[PDB]
Amino acid sequence: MASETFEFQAEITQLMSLIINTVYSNKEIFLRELISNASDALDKIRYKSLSDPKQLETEPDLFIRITPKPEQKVLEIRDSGIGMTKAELINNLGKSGTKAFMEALSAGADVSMIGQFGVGFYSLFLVADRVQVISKSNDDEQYIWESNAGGSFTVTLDEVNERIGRGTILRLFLKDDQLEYLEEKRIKEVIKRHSEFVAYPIQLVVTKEVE
Amino acid sequence: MASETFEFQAEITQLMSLIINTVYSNKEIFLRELISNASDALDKIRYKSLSDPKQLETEPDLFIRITPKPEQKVLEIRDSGIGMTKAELINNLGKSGTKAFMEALSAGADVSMIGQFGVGFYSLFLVADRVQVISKSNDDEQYIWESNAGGSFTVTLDEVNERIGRGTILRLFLKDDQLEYLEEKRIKEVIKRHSEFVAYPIQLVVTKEVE
Ligand SMILES: O=C1NCC/C=C/CCC[C@@H](C(=O)NCc2ccccc2)C(=O)Cc2c(Cl)c(O)cc(O)c21
Ligand SMILES: O=C1NCC/C=C/CCC[C@@H](C(=O)NCc2ccccc2)C(=O)Cc2c(Cl)c(O)cc(O)c21
Repeated sequence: MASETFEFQAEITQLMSLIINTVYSNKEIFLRELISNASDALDKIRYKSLSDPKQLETEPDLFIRITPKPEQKVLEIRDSGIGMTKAELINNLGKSGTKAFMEALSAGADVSMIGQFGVGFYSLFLVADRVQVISKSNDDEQYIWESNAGGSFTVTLDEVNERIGRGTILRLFLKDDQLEYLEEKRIKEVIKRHSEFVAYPIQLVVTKEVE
Repeated sequence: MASETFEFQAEITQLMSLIINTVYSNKEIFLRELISNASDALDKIRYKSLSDPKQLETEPDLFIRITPKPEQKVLEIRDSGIGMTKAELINNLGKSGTKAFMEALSAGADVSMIGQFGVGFYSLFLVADRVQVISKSNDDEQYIWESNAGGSFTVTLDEVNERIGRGTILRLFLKDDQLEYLEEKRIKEVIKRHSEFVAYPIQLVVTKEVE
């Protein structure tokens, strides 16, 4: 099952290198950005369902779900939002609040403004050196978008991951010095601090040994 | 991706109908049987690794993991044991401690003896009317074995489930009147009662809303 490869627009590669290498000390804000994007995608599928309730049937429950996978150094953020088709994955993450945000950064803006420029997605490279976006839109098959902060990304039909009824999984491959965010206490703390007003249940998946 | 279909040996179909329809009141013993089978598979991969440690590299951690999926009425029991190939799935579950166990039942034996006759796997039909066995052996690709208590089962190359490094997932589709076993308290209780001496960590995956 072959993967297709695509090149990032110049201003994206720049931003991503301008973030994976940063020594900025408030790295935890990535989670607010991802939760926000999730909330948005949920809003869209819900708004859409107003004039077509059948859209919900692929996944009746509207939720945000966070799943640490410590043994893999992975953190997953899932939502049952509207999702993205193959074309949307290729196009959407391929533009500029970018150049303008980079300019604000140069002038001393705090990285946390990133979401204001509509490019908060890339805040994930604060804690991760690699990401897979797994997405299922009602209008397409499930696909995997993958990037390692480099200049190119891949898109591949998904034949290896669990079936999403509908929506998106952000699978973050955390940096060796950020395993921090695999911990339940740490995670809940970050959520309480920046995501107080979310209209959708935020679920935490925790694995505990029975003793 | 086509599924292959196979017919059960006569004495298996019988046993399975002789269990899905039973009014036996101590249904919880299914979990002990499945945990035991898991422990066995872990023993085997560990014993095997004695003369070939590389066998462990597909999944270094040896564990039993229980994951309720309430919204799907599903309970999953996973282990990182030795797993089963396509041929093993077709053959292994296709024989008789069977006929002998059925005879013991007719005479008044308790269903809990089932494991003594080497057919404890089928105790799952006490709480489930459908099961998928998802398995990954180091020697084959990942496959799905599926049965609905009928006379035939299917085997299909797995292109829809999460990747198992190595081992087996029993995915139980619980009966409407047995959702019971999706609850953390209920589950831990059953484990403590019948699986005190398990050499491997038994993990429980619990999903909780952040509030
Ligand atoms: O699935 C998602 N969005 C719903 C469809 C609407 C998209 C509108 C524009 C925002 C969207 C986006 O930036 N997509 C481009 C993109 C494509 C591939 C990878 C990353 C980003 C977008 O936010 C994609 C997205 C992200 Cl980044 C997320 O963390 C969670 C999500 O549910 C989604
Ligand atoms: O993967 C498993 N076993 C390791 C390989 C050794 C098998 C030895 C014989 C027991 C085995 C078995 O009954 N297999 C036949 C079978 C084939 C297909 C579906 C169900 C059962 C067997 O117990 C398969 C098995 C079950 Cl049922 C389970 O609940 C958990 C498991 O890890 C395994």
